[PDB]
Amino acid sequence: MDEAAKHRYQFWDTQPVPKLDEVITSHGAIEPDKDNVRQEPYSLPQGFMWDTLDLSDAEVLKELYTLLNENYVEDDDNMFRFDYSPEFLLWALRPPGWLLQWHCGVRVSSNKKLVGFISAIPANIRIYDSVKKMVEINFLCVHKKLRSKRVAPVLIREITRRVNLEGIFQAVYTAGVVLPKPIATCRYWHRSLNPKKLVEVKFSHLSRNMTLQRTMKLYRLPDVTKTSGLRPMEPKDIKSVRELINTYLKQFHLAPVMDEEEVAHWFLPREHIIDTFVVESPNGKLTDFLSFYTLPSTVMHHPAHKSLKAAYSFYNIHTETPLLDLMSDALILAKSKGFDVFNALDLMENKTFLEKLKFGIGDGNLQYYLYNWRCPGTDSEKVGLVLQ
Ligand SMILES: CCCCCCCCCCCCCC(=O)CSCCNC(=O)CCNC(=O)[C@H](O)C(C)(C)COP(=O)(O)OP(=O)(O)OC[C@H]1O[C@@H](n2cnc3c(N)ncnc32)[C@H](O)[C@@H]1OP(=O)(O)O
Ligand SMILES: [Mg+2]
Repeated sequence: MDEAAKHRYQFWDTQPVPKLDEVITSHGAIEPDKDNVRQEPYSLPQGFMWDTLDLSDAEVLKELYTLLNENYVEDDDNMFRFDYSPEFLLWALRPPGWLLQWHCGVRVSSNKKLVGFISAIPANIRIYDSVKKMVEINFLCVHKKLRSKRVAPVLIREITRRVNLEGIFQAVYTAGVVLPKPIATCRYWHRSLNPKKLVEVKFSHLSRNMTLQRTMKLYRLPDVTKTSGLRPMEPKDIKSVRELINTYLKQFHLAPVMDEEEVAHWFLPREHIIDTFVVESPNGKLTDFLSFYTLPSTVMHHPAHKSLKAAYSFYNIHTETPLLDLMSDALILAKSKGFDVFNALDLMENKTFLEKLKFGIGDGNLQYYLYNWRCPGTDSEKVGLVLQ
């Protein structure tokens, strides 16, 4: 509530990362690669065990789903919780280069109840002039009952171990809370697509005084998209999408570098997981693409609705079409698919449209972090990486 004090990074102090608020003017690995690496798993509190989850096993996925449905990311006010679908999880956790030893679970020794999880997946990552093989870390989760018993540092050490085994010594990760040390701090913005449901669910916030009718009328969108050539992406586009994305991403201080197998993984439309629309220039050649992913949230304690449907801006590449025109079509497309809210961070060039497409700013930050790499902290606008 009010209770301002000062934190000691019991776990994070010990780790290869910069001290919170050291001034960094250098570029490089905080420590060199471990040429000899620990081969035995870290010790768990008694009653608990390591499991490598096989998500191909329908019952295991279902357990993982239920763990996260019930114990994953919640907002400040705790009226909302991420409801990552089982298939969304299959998409996010099994890109090209994925290894199963990187799907790390914690289970109750006796009744086998899944109570912990952390995941890693491979990616080539460009920090300023250095493109490094890293992993992206996601889905850290400890069961509500098990909170505050130092289990999160066990999973983090353990995943640090199984990744190090494989010759990776750098990683990237985001979190909504401050740790040592943010490269950058982004802010979520939200765009009402359906302001009535947003109001009844209490997600917004009618700006007193404002009628409902006037709100609905402000966020009014057309029913049909504007850009000539605009259509879903199909397999034949894979090659041109790659080229377009690796070129566009050059301008940003942080960005992945993707091959084609990765391009097909991340961008080919999958219903209720990922949408990608390409702009085909008047002949046949591709000049732009917008994309966005599907992530509903559980509305906790409410009578009317139990789920809020959100679109997350992913990567939007513009060469011919202006960006604000692309994003206007992204909004229209999301609206017409029954989403209630379009969400975007203020990274890349997104600041160039947020205010103009009537996004409003939202609570809390998203910090971006690197593991075992020092570099100065750049602005949101210079961040060209997006994680699920
Ligand atoms: C080269 C490969 C490298 C691989 C790994 C690289 C790094 C990967 C790092 C992972 C990146 C994940 C990316 C990602 O998944 C995206 S951010 C999503 C994180 N998950 C959630 O918010 C789920 C809801 N919360 C929880 O489940 C728990 O509260 C968690 C699991 C967060 C901690 O459960 P707990 O019961 O509340 O905590 P204790 O067991 O008592 O442990 C407390 C220690 O945990 C530190 N902590 C708290 N939140 C953290 C966070 N979000 N990152 C890192 N550390 C975090 C905390 O500062 C303290 O350390 P300190 O004493 O030093 O201050
Ligand atoms: Mg704990």
